[PDB]
Amino acid sequence: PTKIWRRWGRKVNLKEKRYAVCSSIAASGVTSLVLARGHRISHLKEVPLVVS
Amino acid sequence: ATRFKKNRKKRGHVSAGHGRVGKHRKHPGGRGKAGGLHHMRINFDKYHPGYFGKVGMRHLNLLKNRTYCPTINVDKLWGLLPEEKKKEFSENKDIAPVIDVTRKGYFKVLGNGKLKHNQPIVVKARYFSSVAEKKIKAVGGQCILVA
Amino acid sequence: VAHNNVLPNVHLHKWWQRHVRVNFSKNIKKKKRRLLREKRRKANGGTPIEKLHPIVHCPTQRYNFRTRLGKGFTFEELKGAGLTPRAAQTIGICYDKRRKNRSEESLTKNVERLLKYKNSLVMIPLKKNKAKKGIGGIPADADKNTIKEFRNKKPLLSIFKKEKNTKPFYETIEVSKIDKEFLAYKTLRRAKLAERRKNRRQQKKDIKFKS
Amino acid sequence: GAYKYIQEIWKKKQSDAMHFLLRVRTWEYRQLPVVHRVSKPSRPDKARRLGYKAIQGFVIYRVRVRRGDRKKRVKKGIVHGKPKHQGVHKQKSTRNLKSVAEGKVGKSICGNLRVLNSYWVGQDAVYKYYEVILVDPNHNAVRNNPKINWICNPVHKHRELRGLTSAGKKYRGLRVKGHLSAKSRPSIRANWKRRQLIKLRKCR
Amino acid sequence: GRKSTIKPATGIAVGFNSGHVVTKRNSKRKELIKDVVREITGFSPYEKRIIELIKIGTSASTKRSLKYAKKKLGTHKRGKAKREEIQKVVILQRR
RNA sequence: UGAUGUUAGGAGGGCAAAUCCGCCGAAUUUAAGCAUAUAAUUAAGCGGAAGAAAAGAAAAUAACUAUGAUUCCUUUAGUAACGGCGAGUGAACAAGGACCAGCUCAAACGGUUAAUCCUUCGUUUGGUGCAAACCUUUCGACGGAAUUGUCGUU
RNA sequence: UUUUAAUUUAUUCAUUGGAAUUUUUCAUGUCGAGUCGUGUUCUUUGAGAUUGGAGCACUAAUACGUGUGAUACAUUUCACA
RNA sequence: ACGGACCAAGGAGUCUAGCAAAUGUGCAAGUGUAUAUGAUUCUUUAAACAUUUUAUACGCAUAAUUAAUGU
Ligand SMILES: [Mg+2]
Ligand SMILES: [Mg+2]
Ligand SMILES: [Mg+2]
Ligand SMILES: [Mg+2]
Ligand SMILES: [Mg+2]
Ligand SMILES: [Mg+2]
Ligand SMILES: [Mg+2]
Ligand SMILES: [Mg+2]
Ligand SMILES: [Mg+2]
Ligand SMILES: [Mg+2]
Ligand SMILES: [Mg+2]
Ligand SMILES: [Mg+2]
Ligand SMILES: [Mg+2]
Ligand SMILES: [Mg+2]
Ligand SMILES: [Mg+2]
Ligand SMILES: [Mg+2]
Ligand SMILES: [Mg+2]
Ligand SMILES: [Mg+2]
Ligand SMILES: [Mg+2]
Ligand SMILES: [Mg+2]
Ligand SMILES: [Mg+2]
Ligand SMILES: [Mg+2]
Ligand SMILES: [Mg+2]
Ligand SMILES: [Mg+2]
Repeated sequence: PTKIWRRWGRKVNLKEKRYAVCSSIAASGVTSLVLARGHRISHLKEVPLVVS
Repeated sequence: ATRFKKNRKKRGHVSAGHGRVGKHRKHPGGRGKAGGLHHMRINFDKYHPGYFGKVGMRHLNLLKNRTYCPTINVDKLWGLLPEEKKKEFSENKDIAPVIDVTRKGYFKVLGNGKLKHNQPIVVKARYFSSVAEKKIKAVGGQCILVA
Repeated sequence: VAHNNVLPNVHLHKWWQRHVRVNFSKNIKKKKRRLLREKRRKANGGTPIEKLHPIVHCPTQRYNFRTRLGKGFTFEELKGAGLTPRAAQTIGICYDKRRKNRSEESLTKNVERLLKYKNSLVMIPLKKNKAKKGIGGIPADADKNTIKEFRNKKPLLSIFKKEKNTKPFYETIEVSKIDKEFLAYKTLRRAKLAERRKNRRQQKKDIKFKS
Repeated sequence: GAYKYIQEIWKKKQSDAMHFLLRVRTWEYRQLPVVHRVSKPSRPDKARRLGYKAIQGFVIYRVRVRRGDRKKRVKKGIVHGKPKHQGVHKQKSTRNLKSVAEGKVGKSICGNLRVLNSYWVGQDAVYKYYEVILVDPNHNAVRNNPKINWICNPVHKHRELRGLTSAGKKYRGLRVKGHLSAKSRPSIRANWKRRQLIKLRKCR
Repeated sequence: GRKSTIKPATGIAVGFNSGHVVTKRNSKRKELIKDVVREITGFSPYEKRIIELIKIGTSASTKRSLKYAKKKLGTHKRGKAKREEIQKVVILQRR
């Protein structure tokens, strides 16, 4: 019988979390990778795309 | 994750990997640490030799905060200083550093390793060993006792 | 047991399932606690919800170099600031009737703390627009202009926190001042070898003084 | 005052005067019922030290309790169990005889009132004698007095069956502090339960 | 170990008078009641036995008095104090 | 001083239990058998309360440069210690946090005057409601309790 | 519709009681008893020449006293309450 | 030698604690932000983000050995 003291969550190291966020921002700046995720950006000019 | 467990590979086999002739029964040798000294003797003796019996005096109410004492050797003693600060003392020759190790969490200075030749240093602490104090004296330093 | 393993030790032999407790609401409860102590502040109407505590040392050779907050000033420390134990309670000042001052350093430290606190508060009259002197060491009341122009500042809560240690761990000395004829290890060992008879002589001094 | 002299006299109990007085007092208590009311405290100085006051709603009762040990309740003295549990004739009770005296009058006879304290008035080979102070929580004399009307609040019902009198404090272990009574607060069972607990993080 | 109240500490960790070097910082009604009560109550039986043993006046009787008091009260200290008090009483009665 | 009273005014009794307080009290099981030990200061049994209960303002720690009523969380620590020293069992002080609060009798002192308290019967001020009702109010009279001790000071 | 923070406004007159420190003095009081404690028996605890509780027998001192400082004693020093 | 007249649905190495070996990842004489607190966090969010405006909470590691005073 299922119990409520099954270990539901996990603990994650802080440095690995930060590293992953950093590596995920960097991937947001490559045109090829963004296209391969399913976004239709064939008419964009720059992939970082800063706006005023 | 149940996806990767070993029991799923035996799922069409009869005995689940435990054997036709010797079954998987429940406690066929005792419970916990049961048979030590009778029929588990060989395991106990070759893996945990000094297990049985008692030796020594009793100490009835310990209070471990009375004897707490972390230590440090003389090797790590110039390394408590920043490198640019370490550079300045090795250049000038009429000044020496005075280091208080209790402010860093150490209580007793211990005497393994080699201090730099002809580089005086003054060290404050609560306890010293004989060899450490001799090594500090030899290069031209001094030990100081604090409380 | 059969392998090179540590010998088992688990203390699960009673009915352990009846009391197991999983903590599903730790962050919910801290949100609730934060909201309650925030609600108290709006009910105070300007006065802080914290109280002043002294600075004391920790009791053991493991911690004696550290300080922290204690539960209240002593009678002598309050009299050094011209305050009374009863009147002080009506301000955010804690009183401890059983701590003692064995040295001068703690006395002066806590007296300076009390004096600094007593200089940085403005008193609001009991009945509006009726300003009177203090009593029992309480400062005199303030006028409405100062009350108006201090209600718009930010209250300082840093006076309620323990002091922070800034003592350095190295220094510089001149080579000509180093002492060379000092023996630390020998002194340490002769100090231990001498204690028992010195205790005996102190006890005999005590006997002589009593009579 | 007068009370200091009574207090110093009652510290002897083996002088001829006090021996005579005690013998005559204990003779008379046997002829009376097991639970009877007295019109006044027979030891006024001792009653003042406990919370007795001369106010409209304070009353006194006297109880008689039998001495010794009670036998274990098994038919024909036969135990079905291990030899470590076969004992009978020297089983001893957790509660005092003073607490039992308080409970003899506090449960049903005077369920209308509240027990405050009690004190010793004599003994004998068969019985010990006690006098019990009670308070009436519905009289306006106690209900208007600021010093004593804590007793009129319902959380103080049947103190002598929940261990809340002085005699109850004695046998629960609350008269000693520090390293000799380490595991007794806020109660024995609560302390046990706290130490049995397994606490378990969500993330671990 | 022991310290001294005068004479400040030496800044050494071990020994006598050791440690950090902070600056150190430094009825008539009763016997009226006694007389009234005593003439009301008198002495107890074990007190009377101790009194006569003292009144004998030898050293063996003294040791016997100590043992008897120690038995009745159940404590060496207590018994010694009781014998001293009875000795004062016996001395005073002879004057 | 007991008793009596369908005298006037009042209280107790039963139900419910997850959490809480007090008593009483096993064996299965483990030790590869079993008697101490373990299961367990547990299950069953009997009493008593609240929105919480219990605990609580030192006849407490320490041995330091000293802390400072109770409760709970993180650690101390599977440690000091208990045990056919076998199987097994098992706390406290210091440290970091939540919260934070202190008081009354007894005893001492007040006799050109018990100052104190309660029942019943009156009467007197302002508010709120459609009404029903409910706040606030200091004056008196007769009667009783109490010096075998109420109240004030500390 | 609740309940609670600021902000806005007092004034001139009347009486009797209380309370904190500061100066000079005298007075040195009281402080919980068949209770604590000790012996013995049984339980309970990690508590071991016995941790708490209980039954029976004996039974204190007066603050210069009494209790605690984890091994049973005798003579004492010190700290804490 | 034992079970099986037939058909459909159900039906058995899992969960938690504690230790070790193997392997992947991060940092490295250090490493792990405990309980808490903070925030212009607040459908989701019981998640995520932060750390007290020459810097002594605690664990494991950085030093062993002895009944032990200790070294
Ligand atoms: Mg096969
Ligand atoms: Mg098979
Ligand atoms: Mg076979
Ligand atoms: Mg049975
Ligand atoms: Mg029993
Ligand atoms: Mg068996
Ligand atoms: Mg078996
Ligand atoms: Mg069997
Ligand atoms: Mg039950
Ligand atoms: Mg009921
Ligand atoms: Mg309560
Ligand atoms: Mg804890
Ligand atoms: Mg560890
Ligand atoms: Mg034992
Ligand atoms: Mg147990
Ligand atoms: Mg703390
Ligand atoms: Mg009085
Ligand atoms: Mg006292
Ligand atoms: Mg047992
Ligand atoms: Mg101690
Ligand atoms: Mg067969
Ligand atoms: Mg068949
Ligand atoms: Mg199927
Ligand atoms: Mg690994």
